[PDB]
Amino acid sequence: MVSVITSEMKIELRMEGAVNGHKFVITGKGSGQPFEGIQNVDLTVIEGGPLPFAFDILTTAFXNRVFVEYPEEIVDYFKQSFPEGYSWERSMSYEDGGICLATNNITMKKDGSNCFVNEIRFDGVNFPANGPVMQRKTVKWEPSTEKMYVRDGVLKGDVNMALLLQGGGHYRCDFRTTYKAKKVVQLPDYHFVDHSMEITSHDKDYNKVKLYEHAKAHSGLPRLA
Amino acid sequence: MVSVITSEMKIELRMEGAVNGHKFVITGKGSGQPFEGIQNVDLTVIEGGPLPFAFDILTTAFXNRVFVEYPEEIVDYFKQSFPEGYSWERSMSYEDGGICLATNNITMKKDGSNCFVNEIRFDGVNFPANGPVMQRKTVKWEPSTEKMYVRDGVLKGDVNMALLLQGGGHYRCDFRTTYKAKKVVQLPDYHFVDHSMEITSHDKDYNKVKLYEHAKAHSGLPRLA
Ligand code: NA
Ligand code: NA
Repeated sequence: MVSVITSEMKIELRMEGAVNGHKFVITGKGSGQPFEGIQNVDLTVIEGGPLPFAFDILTTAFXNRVFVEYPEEIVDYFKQSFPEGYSWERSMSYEDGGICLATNNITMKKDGSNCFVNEIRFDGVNFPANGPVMQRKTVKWEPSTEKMYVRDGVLKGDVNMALLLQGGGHYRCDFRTTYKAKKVVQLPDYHFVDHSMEITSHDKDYNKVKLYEHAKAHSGLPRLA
Repeated sequence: MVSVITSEMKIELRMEGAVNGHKFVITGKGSGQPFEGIQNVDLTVIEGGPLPFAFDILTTAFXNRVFVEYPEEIVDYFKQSFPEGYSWERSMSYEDGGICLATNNITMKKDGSNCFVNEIRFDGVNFPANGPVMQRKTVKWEPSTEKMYVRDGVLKGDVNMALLLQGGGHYRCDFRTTYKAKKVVQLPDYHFVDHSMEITSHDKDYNKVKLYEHAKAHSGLPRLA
């Protein structure tokens, strides 16, 4: 089918949400290279700053699976979905009972430009007052490998995530995402997407945050050594 | 420190367990190449055959993390632990509420030979009568990437697993393992172990099953494309 993805594409986003009842609004602008699976975004907290929780819990909601280097042999559910786009829904379950849900509706900017528009909602509850999220003791998310599999004509992606904590040790979170193209696209076989996402720059209270992600799809380890 | 691992090592195992109250005993003999991360095992059900449940649920308990190609830059918790050895404990939680727990105590054969002895216990409950486990509708486990991280001076490994089902679709299971060396060893930083395990031969009722696994450790996707 016909793809409208180009090598250099812009990003605009707006996230509205609440974590333990604390409301916030964050906007962002960036750019990426969909075929190389790399992207950058500059974020600004416009309401609710200074955030009382670890900024790291929000970052995977900001940096869209269109920014993944998919090899020719693996069906690319994401790049096929444009210009109409796709949406995603995710649950992020932390080992201490804290839980976040997020959604993103990803479409093209109405002016016809090479720009993805992201409408994000983010909500979190049951974070303990003395946990690493509320005490802001996280350093970064480790790299990860998301497992992609078709279910009910849509694509699911599950990933074991871990936040490295200040002073050592990790804080685990299980992600379950459901991706839904806005038109019929070819469905992929079971596959993997390796990710490496990091905050590359931030101000003291995380009102200004710069994010970078590199992601690449694969079919796992071949049986022969 | 001093490693006693050699390029060709033998395997002997005995699993005793129960799934939905059905008791069974299975023994196995095999061989592997620890540095190449590949191994084979020939299994025989000696009690409880024909098994009424999918043989696939047992296979990751049989095909020992010593059979992983660890690069020099990543600390190998497993190879350091010998000759004393190590044990593991695992929970395997299926999306339909079925759950299995397994343990393996891994030591060297008492005759001084280059042979790993595995004492395995396996227990499963709450599998629905019409699910793919009790109806034996599984095809294989997909390849996977296990996430390794230190916790309380021991090593944990978590992995999103999926059984491909007869007729298509996947049946998800979350593994949580805790590995415990029988002596002080150097602890690794956060890392990954890709696995690809498959039944290469079996008889009609799975009383005789041949298993092969290839596993290789890594540190995830580098940030630069
Ligand atoms: Na070989
Ligand atoms: Na680059």
